[PDB]
Amino acid sequence: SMAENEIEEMLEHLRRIKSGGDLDWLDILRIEELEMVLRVFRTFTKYNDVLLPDSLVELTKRAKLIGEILHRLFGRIPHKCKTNLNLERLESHLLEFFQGNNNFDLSKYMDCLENFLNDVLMMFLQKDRFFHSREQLAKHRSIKELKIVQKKIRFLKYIYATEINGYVDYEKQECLENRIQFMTNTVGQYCLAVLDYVTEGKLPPYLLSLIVLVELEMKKIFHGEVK
Repeated sequence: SMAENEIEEMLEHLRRIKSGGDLDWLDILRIEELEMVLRVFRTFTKYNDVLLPDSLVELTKRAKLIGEILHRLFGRIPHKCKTNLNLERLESHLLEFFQGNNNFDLSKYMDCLENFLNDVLMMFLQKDRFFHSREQLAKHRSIKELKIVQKKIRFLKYIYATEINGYVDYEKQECLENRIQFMTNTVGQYCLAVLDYVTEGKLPPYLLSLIVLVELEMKKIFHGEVK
């Protein structure tokens, strides 16, 4: 819960800087982009304990990615206020946090999926001021799929609510847990790619298939009751 404190206090500082003080519209637009970045990374730090890759050599390049992202991001803040704020301290804290690596918290995984879908949607439906060739409807198919995936997650969180909250009474369903963990990791790296993309990224996910497979496994395992 360390990086969450620093993120929330940087958000409060940015709120104070916005609430009162002469700053050009453009400067507070950069500030808004920065606090969006910070909310994304806040979700990441909140649910990083469940983002478990299999080979930490993948963690090597994930840390590389997060590092160069965080460094490219701390570039367009006004030199006016970037001196006044401890951004480099926050960056160091976050880099240190993101190299930290039989009960399954299946409420945390659904919450991570919900939060990450909300974040990907929020970052998509922000930047589409930068409009491009009218084949951009591809994006709108993507959005559509996401809006279904998102909704489907809510569906899965309603029907199996008592089974989710209280999954510790049930035993290991390696199929279900492996599918959920794979989708969680996929959504994490997807949110990271979207954050890089919406922010002049140096460098398709097939999430509906995964959420459908999770839904079917859940129906199989949770409707095999006496109810």
